[PDB]
Amino acid sequence: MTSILQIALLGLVLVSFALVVGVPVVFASPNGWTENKGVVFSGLSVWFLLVFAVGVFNSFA
Amino acid sequence: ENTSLWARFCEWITSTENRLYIGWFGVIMIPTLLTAISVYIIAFIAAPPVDIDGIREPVSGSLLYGNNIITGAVVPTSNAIGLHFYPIWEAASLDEWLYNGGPYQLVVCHFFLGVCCYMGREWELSYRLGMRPWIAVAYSAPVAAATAVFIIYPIGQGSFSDGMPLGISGTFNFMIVFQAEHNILMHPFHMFGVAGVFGGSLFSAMHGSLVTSSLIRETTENESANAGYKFGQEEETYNIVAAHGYFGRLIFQYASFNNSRSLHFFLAVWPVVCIWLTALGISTMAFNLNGFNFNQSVVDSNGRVLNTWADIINRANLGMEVMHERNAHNFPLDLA
Amino acid sequence: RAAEDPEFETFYTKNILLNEGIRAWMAAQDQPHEKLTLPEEVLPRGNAL
Amino acid sequence: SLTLILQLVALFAVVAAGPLVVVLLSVRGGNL
Amino acid sequence: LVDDRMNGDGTGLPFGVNDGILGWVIAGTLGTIWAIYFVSQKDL
Amino acid sequence: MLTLKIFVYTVVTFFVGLFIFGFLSNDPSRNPGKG
Amino acid sequence: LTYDELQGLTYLQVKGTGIANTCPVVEQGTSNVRELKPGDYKLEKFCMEPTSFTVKEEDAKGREEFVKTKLLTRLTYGLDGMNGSMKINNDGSVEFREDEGLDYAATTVKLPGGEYVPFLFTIKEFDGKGTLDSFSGDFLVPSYRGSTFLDPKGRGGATGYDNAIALPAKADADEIQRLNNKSYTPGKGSAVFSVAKVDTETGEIAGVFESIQPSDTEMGAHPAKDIKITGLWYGQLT
Amino acid sequence: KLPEAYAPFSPIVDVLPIIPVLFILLAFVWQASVSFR
Amino acid sequence: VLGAALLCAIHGATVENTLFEDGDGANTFRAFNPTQAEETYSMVTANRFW
Amino acid sequence: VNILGLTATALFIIIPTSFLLILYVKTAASE
Amino acid sequence: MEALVYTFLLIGTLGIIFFSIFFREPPRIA
Amino acid sequence: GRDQETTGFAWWAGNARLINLSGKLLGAHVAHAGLIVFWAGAMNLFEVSHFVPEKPMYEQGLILLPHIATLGYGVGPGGEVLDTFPYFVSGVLHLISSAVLGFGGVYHSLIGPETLEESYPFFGYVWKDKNKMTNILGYHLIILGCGAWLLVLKALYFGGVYDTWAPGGGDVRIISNPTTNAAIIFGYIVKSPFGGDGWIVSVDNLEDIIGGHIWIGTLCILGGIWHIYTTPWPWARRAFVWSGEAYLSYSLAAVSLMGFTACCFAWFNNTAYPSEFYGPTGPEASQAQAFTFLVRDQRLGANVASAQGPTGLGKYLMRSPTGEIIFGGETMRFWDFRGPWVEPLRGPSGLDLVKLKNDIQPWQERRAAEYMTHAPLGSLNSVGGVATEINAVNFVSPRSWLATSHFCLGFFFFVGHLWHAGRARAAAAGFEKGIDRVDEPVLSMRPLD
Ligand code: CLA
Ligand code: CLA
Ligand code: CLA
Ligand code: CLA
Ligand code: CLA
Ligand SMILES: CCCCCCCCCCCCCCCCCC(=O)OC[C@H](CO)OC(=O)CCCCCCCCCCCCCCCCC
Ligand SMILES: CC1=C(/C=C/C(C)=C/C=C/C(C)=C/C=C/C=C(C)/C=C/C=C(C)/C=C/C2=C(C)CCCC2(C)C)C(C)(C)CCC1
Ligand SMILES: CC1=C(/C=C/C(C)=C/C=CC(/C)=C/C=C/C=C(C)/C=C/C=C(C)/C=C/C2=C(C)CCCC2(C)C)C(C)(C)CCC1
Ligand SMILES: [Cl-]
Ligand SMILES: [Cl-]
Ligand SMILES: [Fe+2]
Ligand code: NA
Repeated sequence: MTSILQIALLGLVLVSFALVVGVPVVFASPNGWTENKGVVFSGLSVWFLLVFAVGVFNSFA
Repeated sequence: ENTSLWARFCEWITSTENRLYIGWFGVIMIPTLLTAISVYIIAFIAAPPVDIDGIREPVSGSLLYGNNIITGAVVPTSNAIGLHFYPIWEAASLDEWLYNGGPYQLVVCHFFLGVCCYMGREWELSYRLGMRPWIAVAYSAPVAAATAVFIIYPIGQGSFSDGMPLGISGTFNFMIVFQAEHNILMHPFHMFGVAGVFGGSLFSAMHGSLVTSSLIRETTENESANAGYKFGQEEETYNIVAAHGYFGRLIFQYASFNNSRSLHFFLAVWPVVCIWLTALGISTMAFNLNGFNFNQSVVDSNGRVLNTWADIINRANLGMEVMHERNAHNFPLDLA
Repeated sequence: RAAEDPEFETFYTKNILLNEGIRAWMAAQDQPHEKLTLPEEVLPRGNAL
Repeated sequence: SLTLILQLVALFAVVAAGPLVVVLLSVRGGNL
Repeated sequence: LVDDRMNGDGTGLPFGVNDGILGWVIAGTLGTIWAIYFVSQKDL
Repeated sequence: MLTLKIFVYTVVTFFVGLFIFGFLSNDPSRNPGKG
Repeated sequence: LTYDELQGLTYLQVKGTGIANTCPVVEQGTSNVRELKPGDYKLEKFCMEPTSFTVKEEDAKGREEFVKTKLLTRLTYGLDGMNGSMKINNDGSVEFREDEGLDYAATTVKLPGGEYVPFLFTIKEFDGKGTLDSFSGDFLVPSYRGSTFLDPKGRGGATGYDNAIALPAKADADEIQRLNNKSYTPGKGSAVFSVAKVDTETGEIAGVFESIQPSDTEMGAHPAKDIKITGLWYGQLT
Repeated sequence: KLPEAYAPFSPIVDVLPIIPVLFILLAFVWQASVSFR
Repeated sequence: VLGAALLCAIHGATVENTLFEDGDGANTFRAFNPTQAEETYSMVTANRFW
Repeated sequence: VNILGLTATALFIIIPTSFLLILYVKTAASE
Repeated sequence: MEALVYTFLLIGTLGIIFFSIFFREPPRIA
Repeated sequence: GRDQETTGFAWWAGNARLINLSGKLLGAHVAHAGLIVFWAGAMNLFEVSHFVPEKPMYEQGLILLPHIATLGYGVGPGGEVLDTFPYFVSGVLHLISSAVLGFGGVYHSLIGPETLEESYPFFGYVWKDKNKMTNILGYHLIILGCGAWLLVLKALYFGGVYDTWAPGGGDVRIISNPTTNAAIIFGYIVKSPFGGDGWIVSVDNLEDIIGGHIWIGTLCILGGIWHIYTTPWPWARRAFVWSGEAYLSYSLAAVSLMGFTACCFAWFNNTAYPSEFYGPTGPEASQAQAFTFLVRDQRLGANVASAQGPTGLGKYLMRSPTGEIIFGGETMRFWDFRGPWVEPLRGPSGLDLVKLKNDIQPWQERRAAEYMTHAPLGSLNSVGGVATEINAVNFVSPRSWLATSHFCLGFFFFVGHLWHAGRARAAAAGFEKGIDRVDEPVLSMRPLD
């Protein structure tokens, strides 16, 4: 159960690294924000999903 | 409409036509500074011996008690008082007010208020003259140092008896005791400060020599070169681009200040920021953060300590330390 | 005056004592050619500390 | 040490990531 | 006691006021300066 | 000795009130410039 | 202020007021004094607060007198919490013995003219013989400075140079009492204690006291001065 | 020490304090990249 | 040395707080062009102030 | 050195001040 | 006796400062 | 962004370019708050990773874990740490919150609206709309009042706060009946800052602390409502400057004041900064050394009431200038220290001799010895002891570090207030760029200066 916690937290680590390297790039890209709306929405959504998943799994681990 | 009494007083105070500007910061600066000046002069002339250490032995400090100008010093407040506010009215009489160090704490409080309002008055006159306002900021560095040595160090150490005594040999005493206790020499902030006065002197000599080396010929050999300048002229009185060329081929063509405003900004900012850093160094060492400690850093393969230059500095520090307060210690650790 | 009056100290006399402390505690390790193997009972100090 | 290696890879990954953003914005069009 | 003191060190008195005459004169001086500042208004 | 404290309190209060109401008396309008 | 409500006050209520330097004042009990029961007693918390400090001077026309001074130190003049034991007799004869406690308190005063008079106001080793209306005796007065004290030029008995090293040629002859010989000789005092307003219900006594004792002899540099201390006192029996 | 679940994440804990200093340095990097206009 | 550091700081501050306009821009360093025959700061204003 | 120092200080006050006063009065005479 | 001379020298410097402030050569502004 | 040509502001003053750009200004602020929350969380996680439980927290270089433990998290009686999990929770919550705040700041700085008034007039403001600016100020006072009442609630109903004055050596306590007396609360405010009084540093019980927090929370909420429902009066308009730089300078002066007072709190106070977490105060260490050597020289068969020092003033006990019994030596300068291991030994006359003789306690003597060996004197290499010591103790007190850094920040922020007060005044006046060169005010005045 701690193994699931570590897997989800490592996934959050990579997802946050991707958000750090991508969100300013997407935002300041010339007319790239409009066609990267789906990618940014999915990235922030999976980031929040991982955050609340790690939060729940901290109770079971 | 200018009829009312407050109007007359107010326009007199804010008047730029006075020989010395008074202003609203001046209505505080003038009385506090005359109070501190009067008490400092009377105390330097004839202050009775002041018990600095709290151990029932006073230090004389005044000329009428056999001191010359180098030795004479307004001795700090007693160690028994600590940071307690000790006005004249709090003491039983003027005489024991004097013996416990009242004149010092009075003069230091008034000097604090005087330099703070001197800074405010500098800003105020620049505002009334259409000037730019940051001469107060440049003056904040000697004010910072004055606060650091007269109030901030006593707050950090717990008594005004650790403040700088108002005198010459007393100042030297403050420096020696301070290095003994905190190792100011090996403190990076004091290194920046020393670099600040050395640089202030260096760039002062540099600026003065480059301007004097480029003054345009206007007078004869038998007249002062200063007579080539008249007050209020609009012409440039020296060859700025020629001085730039000289400086560039002397040190670095490209790393030379090609802007006079850049040169004067460096002139203003370098000693000011360095005196800020050394004033904050004194403040840091008020709260006992101290300088670099490299005592017995270097050791051999056996673990045997090799003395170093910092270790000779430390031996000098022990010499300084075992002499400050020769009779005031009852305990081995100097936590006071 | 300080010699003839055992109660008269100034910051000047304090500096003189500090200087003597510096000399005696610094000499042995600063001037090694003098081989100053001074015993610790003759080194001048204050109280406690 | 494994812990030391992870500390250095995290340090290099973070230190590279900032100028990586700036370089990617410098080569991917602009508006920087 | 061998002498008389105001013995107001410590104790945290409001504005260091040990007799109320000090508070009354602080109040009076600020009040009269505010009074002259107020009667000399509607100016400039 | 209390008398000296009363007089000094009057002095300090008077000068501090002078400072306060002097800055309250439309000081940012005493610029020499336009506006 | 009695011993009762003083202990009713906390440390924060007494700090900075000077109540702690003032001996308890008794309003209950009788000033009849003689109504204390005789016997062997063991006093605790012997307290003495001076109300005057005067010094014998030499008037230049030839008079000898005590003239009032100004206290240089703050409220550091009383002695509190001293133990002991005494014997009181039915015929009125008392002896007084004090052993422990804060039985000394350094105090500095100015004679007119701005001369400093330090002294060690002590009552230690007091053995007063007499009656209950007044009993007098002698007490030990230590020097002032310990042997480990360092003067302005170093020096001193235990720790010090014993010679003016500040000039490498003059270290003998006339300055014997400055460097060559140091004196820490303890002095002897004379005190007269009177008893008034005795409370025999709770076993406490009070009154006034008198004392003549030497001032700081320091190292032999100047002749000592003689201090006449007057004040009140307080003591609890058993 | 971190809880027993998060013990292997201590190395990436150890580098996180210096990140604001990296942020001010990154502001200077960006200004150098836009040629300090 | 102390008076020279004072002179350095006080001269720089005085020159930059008595600057003439030559502006149309909140940065003053670009109001200086070193091939000109006119002063940049008011020696009169500085003299009156000090 | 109690009276020799006094005459040394006295001459150091007088001679350069007198020289400077010569020169300044000479200048201020000629406008 | 030395203190007289020190006080003389100090208030002499103070008098020099007073005269240099309030009795200076005015700036001619021509 | 903008450049020198379009704004007149060089790169080294680039944030001034966004003085009048409300959306970008908001983005800069939100990203900055993300940095503050980020540092709080990241350093909290660093500390709990580098925390060691068999040592007290002042020996490991910790500045945030003491702050959390004063609220009553993970510590019990004696200040001993029982759980690092609440500290872990605070760290991770802050780090996630900083991710959200950093996204908000980056968004509003990069692709957010440039100016907010054309599309979002509620958040739209200009620096001269005093009504809108006082509305913003009022919203923030309600926010800060809710923060103060949040602390009040934590002390009253959510586990209480750590009380170092609790009997036994400090314990977490539910505060009941905080002081609501205005005289007691504002007597701290109008108190002198000198010795024995110390302004508001001398607050010594959580009763006063929580009562002042009730008071300040209610004033903040009331003043927030007042600022939302008012506008500054004409005297305030005639006295103040109404530029964004002026509001910045006012904030700079106030937070410089806060930094200086925070330095003095960390250095002197021991009830909001308990010594069990932060290490002893400056006075605490010296009084501790005197107290320890007093009890050792009682154990070695000697009377401490007697036995005057080398100056004859007392080796162990002496008289303060106000008459009470205090510890002898140079620590007499710290005679106004008040701590949990001296008050049970202090009577009306200061230190009581019979209580010092008989009513000693083992916890007090070990606390005093540990405070003696861990005094706030160290080097900036973290070399404990005075500057003459050996590289053998790796220790500098958190009180030293906090007071040091926050005095430095308070001073530099006072200097920034100077700079900005001057620049705001000269900008409202019109000569922030220099003299007119044709309408110079100095040439229009009389001669002789
Ligand atoms: C607390 C620090 C801080 C903050 C919040 C800001 C914020 C801002 N600055 Mg500024 N600046 C700073 C420090 C800071 N600055 C310093 C120290 C300097 C001196 C070197 C400057 C000099 C400066 C200048 C000269 C200018 C600004 C400008 C700006 C604004 C717009 C920047 C822009 O869009 O251009 C584009 C920038 C980029 C494309 C870089 C993108 C990199 C991003 C923002 C970094 C964040 C990535 C992060 C790791 C990912 C997190 C996302 C998610 C995972 C949480 C903006 C609001 C400009 C302005 O005024 O606007 C009109 C401008 O002209 N700044
Ligand atoms: C100002 C608040 C503050 C305070 C009081 C502390 C206090 C402390 N920190 Mg911390 N820290 C802070 C902020 C603060 N920190 C910030 C903002 C960061 C992010 C970078 C960190 C990151 C950090 C880490 C990673 C660690 C600490 C650690 C520590 C502890 C030991 C400090 C030490 O010995 O280092 C040395 C002292 C210095 C380096 C002082 C430097 C002097 C100044 C700041 C630089 C010189 C300025 C220069 C002269 C002027 C140039 C001007 C211009 C040109 C730029 C100590 C209790 C250590 C610890 O014990 O962990 C538990 C540790 O590992 N801190
Ligand atoms: C930090 C939050 C904050 C801020 C930034 C402001 C800002 C402002 N308030 Mg305000 N206020 C606040 C909190 C705040 N207030 C709270 C919490 C309350 C509820 C009690 C009020 C109640 C209030 C009223 C009733 C009024 C203002 C007014 C004002 C405006 C002018 C005030 C002034 O002239 O300056 C400074 C003020 C002075 C120099 C004179 C005040 C007298 C002293 C300083 C008050 C403190 C007393 C204390 C003994 C002084 C020493 C304290 C010191 C030792 C620490 C100004 C914009 C005025 C206004 O314009 O109305 C819109 C006004 O009428 N406020
Ligand atoms: C390098 C930048 C830097 C860094 C790293 C720090 C770091 C720190 N500062 Mg600091 N500061 C700085 C710059 C910095 N500062 C500057 C530039 C200034 C202006 C000069 C200040 C002025 C300042 C002050 C005045 C103070 C600090 C303080 C602190 C310390 C605690 C921070 C805190 O908790 O604040 C406060 C946190 C908030 C305001 C956010 C709100 C938090 C909420 C309201 C808490 C409520 C929780 C509640 C109690 C729990 C109940 C939950 C539920 C059950 C109800 C911390 C180590 C404090 C300190 O310890 O003094 C020494 C302090 O008082 N700083
Ligand atoms: C909340 C506080 C605050 C805020 C919002 C501002 C905001 C602003 N300031 Mg300002 N300032 C402040 C505080 C503040 N300042 C302080 C405390 C000082 C110190 C005296 C200054 C001194 C200052 C100056 C001299 C100037 C500004 C300027 C400006 C404007 C442009 C800033 C910019 O882009 O510079 C760019 C950012 C940088 C160049 C990065 C600075 C790098 C610093 C020096 C490194 C410091 C880090 C170091 C570790 C600190 C350690 C110190 C010590 C504690 C150890 C802007 C509106 C400019 C202006 O007036 O424009 C109108 C300008 O000329 N400020
Ligand atoms: C130690 C004891 C004294 C401590 C004082 C602490 C309590 C008072 C602190 C809060 C004062 C409120 C400040 C708001 C007005 C200041 C700005 C102004 O300039 O406001 C300007 C504004 C312009 O109309 O005025 C107005 O709004 C009028 C509002 C102010 C009204 C002041 C009246 C106070 C009573 C004093 C008057 C006695 C007057 C004459 C005394 C005669 C003695 C012989
Ligand atoms: C505008 C601008 C800028 C910028 C700024 C800023 C400030 C930004 C930011 C931002 C931010 C502020 C961000 C943040 C973030 C965060 C994140 C990204 C996170 C996270 C997470 C994680 C992943 C974690 C994990 C963990 C846990 C949970 C626990 C254990 C440990 C660990 C670590 C594992 C600059 C200056 C450059 C320049 C100018 C422009
Ligand atoms: C929580 C707490 C508490 C409480 C506190 C409080 C309650 C506080 C407050 C306070 C207050 C209540 C304050 C106030 C203030 C004010 C100020 C600080 C001010 C100011 C300003 C200025 C400086 C001004 C200036 C000017 C003038 C003079 C006039 C007008 C205009 C001008 C601007 C020019 C206690 C300590 C108890 C305890 C602990 C904790
Ligand atoms: Cl010394
Ligand atoms: Cl000591
Ligand atoms: Fe020049
Ligand atoms: Na000693």
